[PDB]
Amino acid sequence: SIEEKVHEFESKGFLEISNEIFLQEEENHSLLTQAQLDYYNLEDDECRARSYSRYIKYVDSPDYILDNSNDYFQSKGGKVRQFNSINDSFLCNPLIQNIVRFDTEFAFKTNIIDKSKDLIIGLHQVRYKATKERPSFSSPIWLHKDDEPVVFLHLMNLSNTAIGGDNLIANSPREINQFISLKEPLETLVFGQKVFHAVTPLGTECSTEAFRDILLVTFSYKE
Amino acid sequence: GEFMKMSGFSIEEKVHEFESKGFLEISNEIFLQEEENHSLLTQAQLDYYNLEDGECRARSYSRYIKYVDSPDYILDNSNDYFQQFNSINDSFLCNPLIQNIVRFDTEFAFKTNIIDKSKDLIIGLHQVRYKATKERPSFSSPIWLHKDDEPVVFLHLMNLSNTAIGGDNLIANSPREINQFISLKEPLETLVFGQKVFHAVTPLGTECSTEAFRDILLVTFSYKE
Amino acid sequence: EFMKMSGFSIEEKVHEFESKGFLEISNEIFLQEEENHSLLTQAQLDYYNLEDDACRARSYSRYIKYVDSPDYILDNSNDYFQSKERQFNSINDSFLCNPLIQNIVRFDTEFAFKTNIIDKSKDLIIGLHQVRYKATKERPSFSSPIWLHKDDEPVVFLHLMNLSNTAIGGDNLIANSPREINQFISLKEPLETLVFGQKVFHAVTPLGTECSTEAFRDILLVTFSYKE
Amino acid sequence: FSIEEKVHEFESKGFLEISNEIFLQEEENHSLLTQAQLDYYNLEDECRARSYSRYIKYVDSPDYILDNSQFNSINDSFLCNPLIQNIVRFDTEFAFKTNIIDKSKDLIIGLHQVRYKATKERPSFSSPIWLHKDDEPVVFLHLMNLSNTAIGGDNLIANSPREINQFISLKEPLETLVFGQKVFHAVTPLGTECSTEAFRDILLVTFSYKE
Ligand SMILES: [Fe+3]
Ligand SMILES: [Fe+3]
Ligand SMILES: [Fe+3]
Ligand SMILES: [Fe+3]
Ligand SMILES: [Hg+2]
Ligand SMILES: [Hg+2]
Ligand SMILES: [Hg+2]
Ligand SMILES: [Hg+2]
Ligand SMILES: [Hg+2]
Ligand SMILES: [Hg+2]
Ligand SMILES: [Hg+2]
Repeated sequence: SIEEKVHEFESKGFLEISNEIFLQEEENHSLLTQAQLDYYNLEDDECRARSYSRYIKYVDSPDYILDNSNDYFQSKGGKVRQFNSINDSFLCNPLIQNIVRFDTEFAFKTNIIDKSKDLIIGLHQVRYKATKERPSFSSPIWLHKDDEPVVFLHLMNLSNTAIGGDNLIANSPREINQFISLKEPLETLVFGQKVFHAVTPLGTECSTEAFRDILLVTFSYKE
Repeated sequence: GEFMKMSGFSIEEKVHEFESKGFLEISNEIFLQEEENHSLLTQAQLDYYNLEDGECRARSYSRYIKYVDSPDYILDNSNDYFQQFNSINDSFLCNPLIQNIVRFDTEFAFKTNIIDKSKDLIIGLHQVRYKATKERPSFSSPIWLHKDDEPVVFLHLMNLSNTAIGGDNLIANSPREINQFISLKEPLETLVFGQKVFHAVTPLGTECSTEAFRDILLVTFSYKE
Repeated sequence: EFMKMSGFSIEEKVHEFESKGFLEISNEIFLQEEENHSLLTQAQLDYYNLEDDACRARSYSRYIKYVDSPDYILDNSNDYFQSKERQFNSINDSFLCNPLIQNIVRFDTEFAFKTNIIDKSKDLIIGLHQVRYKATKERPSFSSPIWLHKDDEPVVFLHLMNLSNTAIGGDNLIANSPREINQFISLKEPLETLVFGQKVFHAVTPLGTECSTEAFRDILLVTFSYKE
Repeated sequence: FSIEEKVHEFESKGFLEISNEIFLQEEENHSLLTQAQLDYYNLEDECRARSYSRYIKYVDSPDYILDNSQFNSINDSFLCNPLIQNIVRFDTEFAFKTNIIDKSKDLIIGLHQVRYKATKERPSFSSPIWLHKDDEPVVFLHLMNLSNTAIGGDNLIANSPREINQFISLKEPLETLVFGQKVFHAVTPLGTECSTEAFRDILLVTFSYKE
């Protein structure tokens, strides 16, 4: 069903993917737990804590090469604003490796990404921290497009005290066309640049800290 | 000073916090002290199924004028307002709970430095029913952070479907930051806005196959001219 | 045109219900027309007309299906006898003729008749129970019996009609025996449906609210039992 | 604080709801709660997984001591946790201030670390399943963690087994419920409508007599 799903993404600019596809084997539930626990190890860089690492997919190679460099710049002392690398235990997790393969194989079946070019596969580990006096928000705060032509948003975990963090789709900034709320681990939303998207701020009306753990898998060309 | 015993009206205490912050959350406890307010609330809620309405929301508008002379509320026969919607039904405006909410809002407004008790005031009432569907989210106008034209605005939640998601309120000192996140969930929970801060309400959605609602009542205070 | 039959077969669904004793049904089968959304709103608003009991409010009406007649007639009598528990208000005519309600009843009847549980050689009572559970912070809403049980009728359809956002609880439990809970079902959106047989026990968790206003759970029961 | 009228209310009602604000007065407590919340993934197994550890308070002894005289024992890291020691200290101070706990007999302060695991095909339920009174005259229920996918797990208070009088839903970490034997209570089964496993992580602090 990848053909009709890929075609749907190309026509709409976005696609909802349910988490059941990554939850077929019973062992995946324990692998998910291990991936989820790594988000308590992310070090703080205010509203959110994140880690970044990237793979290189050379044109004819079936393999993924973890770049020793993790510099991120954005289309836009302390100029580079470099981030910590993703823990090895997270990248070696077979569930994480299987997710990126799905993301990579799906990306290659779009007309957006060509298989005759060197691709950078970006992995963004983000933990949004929300507090009663300090809600979490992104930059940009409203509707926007990501630098990378294809982006996968995978929910990893969501505190029961969290409010917000809903995803918006807009063909243009004058009106919202779709409202998607990720609730279960591994629910997935794929973004293209044909539409703007946004994430609603994360809040809590509780005395404890609310969190929203997400994994971004982006696809862009090298140099 | 600390707190009050039993009845904790503390309107002056509330006003000081409102002017100091630019916004204020008010509990529904003050509007639900009489046992018939629960049945009057039900009648007010049922009126939102009569709002008629681009299918994002259904609206009705009416306004009162409070002259400096006496402390009365005069139902204006114009109802003209540019961002012409239907007037609010007579059964809704004569509902004693709606009148008591309006009265509570007016005396709160007059105790601010913003509202001149020596100017003729327009008390606007906006009855809004946001409608949301799985293929159609509902959003406000303006869509994002903004300030309203009226110096003091009361937002009263009237009803919220259990299938509704979103519709959370944001408070921002500037358009680059979110400083406070308030999600009204119980009927008659109130938010008062000043112009010292920006606000917004996130879009309303549903992951369910049925239609979701968010029913609000806005009470605005502005000078006639 | 040439179209495909989707969802699941009613004979297949009946087989699962018979082996399991219970069956969860999605609201999609009752929401195939856009007018159904309008009919749902009218049905939902009727629950604000139910009178208070003398932990909840309810109305009852029933149809009779005689074995030797294709017709279904609205009984003028509405006496409901429940051992260890007189009169009940009848369901408003506008609710019973609401095309969405009629379609639910006809779906339930067609499902009940295709089970081996219902003996087609007896006169049937098709009972309709319109129930609004009301919960407040000082008085949660509980039923009688309060825990696991079997209903008097061999086949019962539970249709969720409405649930206030301030309500907590009201979850459905399935137990093969009173010693263990086997399944947990939470009816969330309207027209979500759960069908019970007498092969298993069931219960509904109490309804509560931590809010200062009244919380509601609007239910429709369609039961199938023998006239005599 | 008010540790006087609250004990009277608990003695009169048979149960009492305590907010988590008293356990989260410092910002260091938030980090300790996370450490205690992370220890529930180490619990070994089924409807639920649990660990048990207890302290002995001798009448002549001036303080309670960890007993080292059946499930696994609670990890030392969880017991070394100052926030966990503060909760137990608060529980003991409250329990001792009641007229239900006899100060002439040796007291057992029991700690039950329980993780309720619920899947779409297997709900999680307590034993006993329905209204009951616990063996111990005073029991403290502390919520430690609750998955966002979880449904149920609501607490019921009943004067008799035929009625529900109070309905309490613990939702945020360290919210607390105290049970006496003057009323019945129960916890509704734990379920999920989601494809993932849902958890309800709890800490019980019970006071019972040695003999
Ligand atoms: Fe983005
Ligand atoms: Fe506004
Ligand atoms: Fe029943
Ligand atoms: Fe117990
Ligand atoms: Hg920020
Ligand atoms: Hg690795
Ligand atoms: Hg809270
Ligand atoms: Hg719209
Ligand atoms: Hg839903
Ligand atoms: Hg509430
Ligand atoms: Hg779910």
